[PDB]
Amino acid sequence: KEAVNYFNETGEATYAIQTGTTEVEVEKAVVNRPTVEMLDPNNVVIDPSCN
Amino acid sequence: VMSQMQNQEAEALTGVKAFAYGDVAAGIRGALDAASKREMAILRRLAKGMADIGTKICAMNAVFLSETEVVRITNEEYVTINREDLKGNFDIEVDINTAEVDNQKSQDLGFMVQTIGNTVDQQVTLKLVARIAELKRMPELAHEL
Amino acid sequence: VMSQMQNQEAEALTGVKAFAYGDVAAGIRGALDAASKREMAILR
Amino acid sequence: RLAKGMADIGTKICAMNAVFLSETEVVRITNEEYVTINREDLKGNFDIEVD
Amino acid sequence: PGDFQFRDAMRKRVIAYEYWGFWDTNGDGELKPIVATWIGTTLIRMEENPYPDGKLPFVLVPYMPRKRELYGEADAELLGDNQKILGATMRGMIDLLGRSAN
Amino acid sequence: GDLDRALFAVVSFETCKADLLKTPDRYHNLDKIDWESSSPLTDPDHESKTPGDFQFRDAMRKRVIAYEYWGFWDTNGDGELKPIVATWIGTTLIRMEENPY
Amino acid sequence: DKLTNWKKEPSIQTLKADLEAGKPAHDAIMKEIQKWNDLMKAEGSAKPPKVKGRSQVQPKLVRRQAEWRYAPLSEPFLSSPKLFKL
Amino acid sequence: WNDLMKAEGSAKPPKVKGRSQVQPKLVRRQAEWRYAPLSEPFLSSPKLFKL
Repeated sequence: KEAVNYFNETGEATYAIQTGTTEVEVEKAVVNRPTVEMLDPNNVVIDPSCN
Repeated sequence: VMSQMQNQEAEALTGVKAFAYGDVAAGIRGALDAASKREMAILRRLAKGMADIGTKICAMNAVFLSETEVVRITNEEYVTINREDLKGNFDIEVDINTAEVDNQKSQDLGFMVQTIGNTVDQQVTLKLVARIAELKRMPELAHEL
Repeated sequence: VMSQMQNQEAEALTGVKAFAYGDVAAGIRGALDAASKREMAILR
Repeated sequence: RLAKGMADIGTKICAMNAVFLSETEVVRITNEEYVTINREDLKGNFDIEVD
Repeated sequence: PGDFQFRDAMRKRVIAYEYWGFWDTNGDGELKPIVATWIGTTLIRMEENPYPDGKLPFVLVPYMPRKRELYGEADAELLGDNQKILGATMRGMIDLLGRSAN
Repeated sequence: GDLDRALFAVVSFETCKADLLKTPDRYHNLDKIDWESSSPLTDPDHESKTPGDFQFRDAMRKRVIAYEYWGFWDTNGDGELKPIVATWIGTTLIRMEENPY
Repeated sequence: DKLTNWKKEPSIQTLKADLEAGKPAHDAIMKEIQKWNDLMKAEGSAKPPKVKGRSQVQPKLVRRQAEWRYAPLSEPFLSSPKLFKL
Repeated sequence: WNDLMKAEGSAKPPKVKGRSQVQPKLVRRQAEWRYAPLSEPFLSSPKLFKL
């Protein structure tokens, strides 16, 4: 997988050997969904100038 | 009797007597009688609302979902959409889909296959039949075809 | 007669007169008359 | 009559599009070659019909 | 319900407003979309419109449109006084039946 | 009849300073107009849906009532009517050009 | 107080004042909405007066007309496996 | 015309105690039975203007 990623990044066919392991952060977004919610007309105050 | 007379006189003065969304076929679109065109007049506003919601979500999807999430949902290659032109919806059209729309689209694809079936090569016809199979909810036949 | 007159006037003002799930064919899906689309609204 | 109103709106917009949108915007919307329309004859709608 | 509130700390219900609108930020006169959220009297958020479309994130559709008006007119506007007459006649019929001797 | 043969047409609209500043080098004399008064519009001829007691408190969102004279007027004095446009807020003229369309 | 680095940042007082100025029109709109909703379910302004002996039954014609239109206007969105077609 | 449409102003029935003040909106009925048939042609095709 890392070999394929390197080939896509640079372009040199290269195989890999595991030396060790690092410890990275990674800001995963657990929830990434849109929200469509029906709102109450008592809650929205739209500008009355919009002719 | 006076109410009836006044109603008839008004209806004679103004010839207005009291008394299927999408790329639908001709029969369903022509079957609309009175008050059906009035129900469609509200269904179209409701559909415009849903279309606006859909395009708002589609615009948000281009900047919030990473590559991996989309390549996992669709299992196909990720297509990048330039962020600068995201405020125009240039090359994407969105509208709600109903059963009648699906049926008419399948019939249109069948008609296209019938028309260009011997002139063009096999790839175009096979792709059209694969789209027909996708409309029929057979995602495996689409890949096999 | 007054109830009938008011009902007719309201029905003329608002053109709403009183009176098959899945990837179903065209005939069954088009056979749905009034209140069948209301029963489907609960079946869904 | 309502359709004639919309046709007039459409031709008014189409005439305005020929002088206000640059080449890039149109080649991005249509993804085809830009066709130049002479500005002198824009007051006649000679070779375009709208409905 | 007015008498419902979570007893714990990070589930307490609060009423937060949100000002989705346009305000010139650089002072040059070009209105740029902004957002703002405040709970009670303390401001807790102020950014530019994060959504790509650069518009208010609301979609409003009328039922029966009002000519050159943002809001729409519902169904019970024309149906006014028809319910009144029909109810006043049904109540009269029920009065006639029930206030009798059977 | 025949709107094509109408020599003028005056239109009113509720514009704001931000709208005028959207396209610069088109509107002149933009400093004579009062822009920070928080005064609701009181034009007796323009009928709109804005409530009479609504007015933005800030500076570049204030609602003003600007007219627009779309018509024909001979400019060179030779007698050939040439299309013109004109916009004035209150008593100050802020725009005068030929018909851009 | 100054959350952002803008050259001109709105203050909560200004936003609250704008909301207060825009409120009355929305109040009238919600007055109309409340009247329609009261007519819908025969309560409040349309509540028949209850006096002893006589009836207080009010047929819900508005609700009947609304229920004979809720379903035909919602089915188009619920008929296809895929809602939005692009 | 607008006052006749919504039964207010000049067409507002006079309210006197005892007698009714109900005015059927015949003009509004005729107008609503014509708003929809005249608007659908513009909303039936994915492309509004054809040139």
